[PDB]
Amino acid sequence: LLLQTNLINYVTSIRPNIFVGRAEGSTQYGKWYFEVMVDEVVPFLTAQATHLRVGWALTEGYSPYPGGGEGWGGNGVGDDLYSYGFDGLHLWTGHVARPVTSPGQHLLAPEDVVSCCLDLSVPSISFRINGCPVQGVFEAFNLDGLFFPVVSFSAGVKVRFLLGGRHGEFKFLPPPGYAPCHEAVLPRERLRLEPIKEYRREGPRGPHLVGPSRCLSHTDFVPCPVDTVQIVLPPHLERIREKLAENIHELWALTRIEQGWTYGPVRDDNKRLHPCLVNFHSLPEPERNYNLQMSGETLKTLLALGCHVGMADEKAEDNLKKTKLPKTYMMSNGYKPAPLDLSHVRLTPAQTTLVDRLAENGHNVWARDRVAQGWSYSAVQDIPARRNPRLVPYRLLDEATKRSNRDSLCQAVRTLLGYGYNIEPPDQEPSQVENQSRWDRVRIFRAEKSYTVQSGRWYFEFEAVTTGEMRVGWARPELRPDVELGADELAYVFNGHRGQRWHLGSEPFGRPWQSGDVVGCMIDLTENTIIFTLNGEVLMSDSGSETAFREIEIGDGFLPVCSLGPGQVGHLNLGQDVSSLRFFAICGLQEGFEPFAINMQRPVTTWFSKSLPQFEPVPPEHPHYEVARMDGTVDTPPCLRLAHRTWGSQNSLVEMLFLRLSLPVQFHQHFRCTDNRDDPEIILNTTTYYYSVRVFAGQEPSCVWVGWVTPDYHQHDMNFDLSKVRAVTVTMGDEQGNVHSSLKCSNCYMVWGGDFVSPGQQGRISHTDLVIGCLVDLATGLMTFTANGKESNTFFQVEPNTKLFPAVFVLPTHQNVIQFELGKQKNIMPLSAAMFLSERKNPAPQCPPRLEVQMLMPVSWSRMPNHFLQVETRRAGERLGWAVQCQDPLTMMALHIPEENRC
Amino acid sequence: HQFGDDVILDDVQVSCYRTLCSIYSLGTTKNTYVEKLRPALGECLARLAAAMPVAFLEPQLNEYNACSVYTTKSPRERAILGLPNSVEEMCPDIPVLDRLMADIGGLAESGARYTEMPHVIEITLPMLCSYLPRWWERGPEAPPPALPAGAPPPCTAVTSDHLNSLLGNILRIIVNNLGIDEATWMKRLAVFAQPIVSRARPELLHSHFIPTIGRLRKRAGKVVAEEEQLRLEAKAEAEEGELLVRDEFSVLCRDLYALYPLLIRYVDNNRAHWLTEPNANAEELFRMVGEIFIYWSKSHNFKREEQNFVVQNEINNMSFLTADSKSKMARRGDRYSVQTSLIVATLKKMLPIGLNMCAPTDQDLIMLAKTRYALKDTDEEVREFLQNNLHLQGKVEGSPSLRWQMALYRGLPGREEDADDPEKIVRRVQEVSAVLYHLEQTEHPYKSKKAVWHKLLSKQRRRAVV
Repeated sequence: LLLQTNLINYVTSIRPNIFVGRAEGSTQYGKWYFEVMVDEVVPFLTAQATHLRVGWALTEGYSPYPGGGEGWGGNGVGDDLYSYGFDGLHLWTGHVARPVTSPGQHLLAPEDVVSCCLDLSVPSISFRINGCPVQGVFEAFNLDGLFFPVVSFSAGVKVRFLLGGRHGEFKFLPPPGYAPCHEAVLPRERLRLEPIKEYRREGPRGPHLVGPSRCLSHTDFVPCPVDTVQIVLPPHLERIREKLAENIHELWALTRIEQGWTYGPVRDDNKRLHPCLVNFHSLPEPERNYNLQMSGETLKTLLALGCHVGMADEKAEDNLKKTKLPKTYMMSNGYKPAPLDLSHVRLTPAQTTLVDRLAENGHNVWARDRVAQGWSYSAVQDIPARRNPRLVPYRLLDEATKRSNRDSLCQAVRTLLGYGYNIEPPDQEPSQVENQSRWDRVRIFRAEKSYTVQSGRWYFEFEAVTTGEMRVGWARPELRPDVELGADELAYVFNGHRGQRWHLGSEPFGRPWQSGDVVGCMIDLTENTIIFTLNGEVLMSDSGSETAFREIEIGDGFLPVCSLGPGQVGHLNLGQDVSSLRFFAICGLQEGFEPFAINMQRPVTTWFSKSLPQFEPVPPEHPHYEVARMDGTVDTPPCLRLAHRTWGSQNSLVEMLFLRLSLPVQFHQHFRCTDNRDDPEIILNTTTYYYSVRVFAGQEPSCVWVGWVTPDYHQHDMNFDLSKVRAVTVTMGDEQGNVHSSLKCSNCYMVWGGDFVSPGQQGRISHTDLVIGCLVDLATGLMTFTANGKESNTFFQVEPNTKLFPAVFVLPTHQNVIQFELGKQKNIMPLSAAMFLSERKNPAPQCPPRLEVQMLMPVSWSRMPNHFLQVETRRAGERLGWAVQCQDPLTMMALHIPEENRC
Repeated sequence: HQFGDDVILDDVQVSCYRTLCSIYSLGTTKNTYVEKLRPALGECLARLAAAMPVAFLEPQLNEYNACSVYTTKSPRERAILGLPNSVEEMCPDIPVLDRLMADIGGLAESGARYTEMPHVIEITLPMLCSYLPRWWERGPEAPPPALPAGAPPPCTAVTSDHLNSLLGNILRIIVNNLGIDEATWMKRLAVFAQPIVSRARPELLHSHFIPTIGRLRKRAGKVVAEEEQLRLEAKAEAEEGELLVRDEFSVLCRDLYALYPLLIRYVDNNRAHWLTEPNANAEELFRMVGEIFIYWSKSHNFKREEQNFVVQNEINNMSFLTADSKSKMARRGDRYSVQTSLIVATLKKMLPIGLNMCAPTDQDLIMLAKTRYALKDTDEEVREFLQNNLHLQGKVEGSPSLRWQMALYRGLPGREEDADDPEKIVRRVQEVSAVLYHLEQTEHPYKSKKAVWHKLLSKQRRRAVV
């Protein structure tokens, strides 16, 4: 009942920029390997044992923030269902430690080498410590993201990453078929060690606020060329399709002359011998037809891409100059290849866009063909292993190769222009990819509400390290975390990306900023005005207005605020050190404004919008959702009914809704070994508890999921289905296989409402409400479901001491949506008996006021720690690898909520 | 929209070159239709020079000018179409930029009046005010992102020195004509010299701006001395002489609106330097522009003449303040507003220089001396009252606010403890005390509660009076 307190250590994660994944048709390899060597561990730097775990983590979901979190904080690898760790004695996943057997078991100690193997084919994760196998594997987990090596640690550790190649020589041979992780570094990036989803970093003049990080997806490695099924080319284009192959054969042979190639019966890059390097006609026709398939695709692409191409000119094709190779830059045979002379041809800027898309599609077609042949990307080329450094989609390719492919396609475009063919650039159709979710796009930083100012003249600066979408200004204390700054009446900000001021909408103001530009935000609560200055010069509207906002009511007050978009970095200076301000003296000092934190011993505490979904009570004034508490009648139990307030009306909000009850049911610590009246002896000794959900007629059962969630469910997916549920299997065995334990872990044990509807012709909106019942046996860990009184096939098994919250995930399709029915069955106790100790022997159903419906909020306010762990990352050498070091301890006093199992 | 490089390319180029060439060929002409059309013709080529893509005053570097006919077109062509085969011969009667600047250079320092330079003022100067800014950004001293494209040499020879020489020269031409009766062209060079003031050098402040504004200050002081001379001796003849000061206040308001737009854009480009590092002359010029304002705040004629000038001559009074925002690629009182009036716009843009002189310890004296001025005391009554109340200045220990204000003030490079002499403090509070006193009379006119909407008898008796 009472809130619990304790001192815990801060834990930080460090990863290489190595991301691997599995997808249908992806260009990535499937098996990867890396090692971590422990150099120095202090077992007890503080009163709490030193944290150190090694494993793999998933990009979409593993976001451990400093401070509080699941359990008792200090979340690292294995503290969620997106990470899988190993600390020397246990396998960590879902914040549960499962002991694992290895020869000479011990917590990770200096001079220990941990080898982590990832096999995406199964999928499976396996470990070896000091060369001996660890008798335990993670398997059958989700694959909807990219995996990266990760180490989680508290202060007092010193480890080194061993990634193979020049980034750390392996102490042990990787198992056959597994690739070193250094081969997975992308062409456009160098290898490095970085934090994971940081909102803050050190800078020259002070801390830098960081927005969300742009992250790749496992589908970004799947080449997606334009469709070319419509094989219908104009007959005049068909004849030149073979001719286009002959010319392009000459240019890329001509470039081989610049590289030093000569003729040869053998075609080798190193030997610089080439049978094709004589002439377009002299080159063998079967060798010519090698590229006819691709050459035909080039002409087919403009038709596919929407470009209009036709026989504009025929006499131009008949008469054209021919550029010939110089006799000095000579190949062995003595003939001069004659590609078309095309100096007279010019391309419009719109045309220069088409070649870029043409080179894009040409690379993708080649990439997807190689994947079907078994090729995979690798930083180090391995021809026998079918590994290619260019086996990556076009946007991920480096500029050096990207420009080269562009030039070759440009000549092909020039060749069509040389013959005089009309090339019509299609009207470009813009599209928005939305790589990240709606909420992990803007991160809002504001001062603590205790710093709210209701009088005086105040000033602070905001340096734009980047030039993208960031807003800075003043906000009211009740600012919502999930609303863009200035979209409502709770903030007065200035958007320097395109020069706008935001308050209840946007209107032009000022000019866009540049890198290093400092915005001076001034508020005058005596005159009720807000002034923005850029580099000491007062910004003005499309008029003589020297003030951005006027006639602002003081009310509860104002707070400095800033929002950062993806990839955006900004510096916030509240003026604690008056000499640190760069434009305060130029504009603001003489006008009577003061720095916001002029006389304060400690730096101003800041709160940021944490995009980790949490369950919160449904607000009593929520515009769209209403929850009403039904009392128990003679024929009905107490209920919690949900209704859509604005269904059918304009502006109605229809989106996936994640609901749960505010109190859990805890399974017993130890499990047992191996008319319509309740029998008093049976009902007083049973451990089975029941609750049902009534899906009202009109609400589609296909949009309803009923079941339980563990206290670590933070998945606010708008396209939710049972395939999105986190899952993982932890399997233990003896010295030689012989699986003796295989536990299945998850956070969402639900059944789909669409499994309980007969495939009728129509009438899916039935006359009868669907009443899905849920049964839990706290003494055996077995959970069963009923459709309409008929037992369902699905069932679940859970470990002891598991907390389950009754939850329903629904997409509303009616004014009446669902109804939690807190009733009972024959010889089965209701939920109130399990939730409350005082009602353990009370078979009468109850709905006490503490029990209430909660909804999943995507964004919440979180307090930024005053101090952060100092982590030093460096490349120790070619053989030593990359070193991670953290020595100075940091401790925070955690407040633990027991029933929610979070701190 | 920078269409000069892509619109006037091959045969439009000769077309406007003929247009440019004939309009300026009006130099050797003195006719009445010429006289009235000079404002129309001056604005015509001024917008032409901003658009022409060829350095038509610098024929020696056209071989480096790709956006000209002589590079885009072959010598084989350009002969079927009538051309003199040389870019230097296209318009032989326009003196080169080095010559043209030198022509005006001796003209301004010679003290000539507008009558002998109507072409130079109405037409020659406006093109130079537009020619020179165009070739700054494409010539030397430009910030070139030319790592790949640094091969082509610059095709023009315009530097900051050329821009600054002309600006002071235009400043010199106005002060030579500072006192004549009629000059409707001052507002036209006021709007033409704005683009070139953006690259004035800090040496310009002392040499030109201080002497010119100082003469205006002593001009206004002499006239307001005549005005208060009239009002102290009331007579029916005071009207015959009220028009005299009205005429004198009209010529001053004409001269103020001839120079202040140049100061305003000058000050905006030099406040940052003046405050980070204190400047002696900048503090002097505040005392100069400040005394002019207190005249306008005190004299009633100065108020009306400033307003009469704006409405009759259609002074925007808004572009003079929004120029920086639009140059940097960014209803109520659009016709005229005191908030956007130039005289108070000059001081509000120049207040930080004056307030920077006073230490925060004098904050008590500022409120102290303002009270005497609100009690209608002269500049000598405050000085003696400030002298006897030197112990009322603030104490750093008694105010947490002053602890950091002092430290920031002492950290300024030009600050010396010897500057706190008893005569120096009383001067610097007295001068500002006059300024902030009259300024708050304007931002808060406090004329309300005197004549509020009263509807004495109109709403029911408007029919009778009509």
